[PDB]
Parts: sequence; C-alpha cells; structure tokens
Amino acid sequence: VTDRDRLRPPLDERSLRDQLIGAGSGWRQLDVVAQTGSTNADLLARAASGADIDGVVLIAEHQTAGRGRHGRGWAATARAQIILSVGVRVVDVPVQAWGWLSLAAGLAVLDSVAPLIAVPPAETGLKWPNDVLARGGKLAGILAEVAQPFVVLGVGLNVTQAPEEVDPDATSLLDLGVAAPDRNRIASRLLRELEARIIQWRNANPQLAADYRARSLTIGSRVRVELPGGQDVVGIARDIDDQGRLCLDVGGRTVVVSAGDVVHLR
Ligand SMILES: [N-]=[N+]=N[C@H]1[C@H](O)[C@@H](COS(=O)(=O)NC(=O)CCCC[C@@H]2SC[C@@H]3NC(=O)N[C@@H]32)O[C@H]1n1cnc2c(N)ncnc21
Repeated sequence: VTDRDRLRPPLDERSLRDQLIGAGSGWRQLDVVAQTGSTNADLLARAASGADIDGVVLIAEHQTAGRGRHGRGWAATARAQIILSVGVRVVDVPVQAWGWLSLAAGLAVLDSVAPLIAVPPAETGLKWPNDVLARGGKLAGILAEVAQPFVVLGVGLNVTQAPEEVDPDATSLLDLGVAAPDRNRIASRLLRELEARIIQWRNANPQLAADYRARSLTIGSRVRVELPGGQDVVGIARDIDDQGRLCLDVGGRTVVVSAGDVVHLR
C-alpha cells in the first residue's frame, strides 16, 4: 500500500560493507542492486563464468523474476523485503551433508528476527525444510541451488511486505507488530548469523542439529507432506536425520523424506 513505502527507506550499501566486510569476517564482497530478475540466478551465472562466489553477497531492493522451490515463484515489491543470495564453497564437504546447509540458513534467518516479534514461542520457528513461520504465516523462504563447486543460498524475508501482494499465507515483521523495522540492522544481523551457521555446517557441529530441533515447528506435529510428483503422505513428524531429511511416523512405519511441502494439520 502507499503508506508502507514510507516505512521502506533504501538499503545503505556503504554502511553494510563497513560492518560485514573486513578483518574477522568471512564475507569477501557485498553489493546492493536496485533491481534484478533473481539474485540466485545472478550468482549462479557468475559461478558459471568462472567467478569465485564463495563469501560473496548480493542484495536486491526489488526482484522481478524470483524463484521458489520445485520450479515455483517468489513474489516481492520494491524495498518490502530483504532479498539476498550468498555463495558457499561446498565441494570440500560430503554431498550427503549438503542438505543441512539449507536448514542452517533458515536457522540463521529465524534467529535474526526472533527477538523483534512479540509472539508466544510455540508458534514461531522453522517448518521443514527451512520455512520461517510466525503465527502460522510464512515469514521467510529459503532456496538452495547447486553450481559446483558452489551452492547459492537464497533468502527472501518479508519485512514490510503486505500478504495481499504476495500470498494469503504470508506474513511480515510489520504484520507481526514490529512498527518501524530497520532493514539495515536486520540484514547485518542476518548475515552475521548466517556466517556463523555456515561455519558450523562446514565443521559438522552437532550444535547445529540441536538448535534446529529446538526451533522446529514440524517435529512432533501431525503433518501432510506433499511429495514431488503430486503424492501426499499423512503422518507424524518425529525427527531430522543426518542428511537433513524429515522422518515421518506413518502408523508405526518410518518414512524418510528428502524433499516436499509440509502442511501442519490443525
Ligand atoms: N509466487 N508465489 N506464491 C507462493 C509461492 O508459490 C511459494 C513459494 O515457496 S517455496 O516453494 O517454498 N519456495 C521458497 O520458499 C523459497 C523462495 C526463495 C526466494 C529467495 S529471494 C532471493 C533468492 N532469489 C530467488 O529467486 N529466490 C531466492 O510461496 C508463496 N510466496 C511467494 N512469495 C511469497 C512471499 N513473499 N512471502 C510468503 N510466501 C510467498
């Protein structure tokens, strides 16, 4: 809406570089572009042309052809979200562990905005795989795409984004009660949390798995999992395995799912 613009000042690129790039930091490069098709696609194109995208951050004020999982899309209006992609070198890590990189990303996004919201802890957390949920609404979406030897990690976070402009099941920090959210503070806090989680993933830190289970909204609840190909499986989510796959209890039978859309059954 018109009035939400006034709550959307531009991102300060120079300020973000001062905080996030330098000694003690793993980020090598940060850029803020006014508009692009997809930040994921852009970093994928860089890697495809020989660039070392490891530790490289790309942020866009607006995204016109955003990507979702399973060939879906991601909607956004200008300066209403934090829209970024980072590059991570993953070739030194066993392929079976790559699934945890996505979960670690959602963990970092959650921790960056969790204190800002005034919602009971039982309805704020991660829906498997890495959907950031708050009061039943989707606060953020994460997308991981492979470009050897890199994985491009994409984060779309609704800051002042109006649900009516993107999705009925969507929510934002503004719609959660946060009056005047500062994208500069949040982006800085996000990328520092993200740096920590990536390092934890790369070193197989068990603290990573323990922190996910403590924030999981899926584990313990009855769910319907929409599998790739259009098949549905109803059961109770019990745990995450060593590959970041969801373990389902289906009438005593264990079903491990590597990919799919989870619906918490109310
Ligand atoms: N199209 N559509 N609608 C719906 C989509 O079909 C659906 C897509 O969700 S999804 O399949 O699980 N995929 C994701 O959550 C990952 C999205 C990652 C987006 C980031 S943003 C920067 C980077 N670049 C890029 O192209 N993608 C990543 O979510 C809805 N949706 C779209 N925009 C939304 C939003 N801003 N907030 C909440 N829900 C949204």
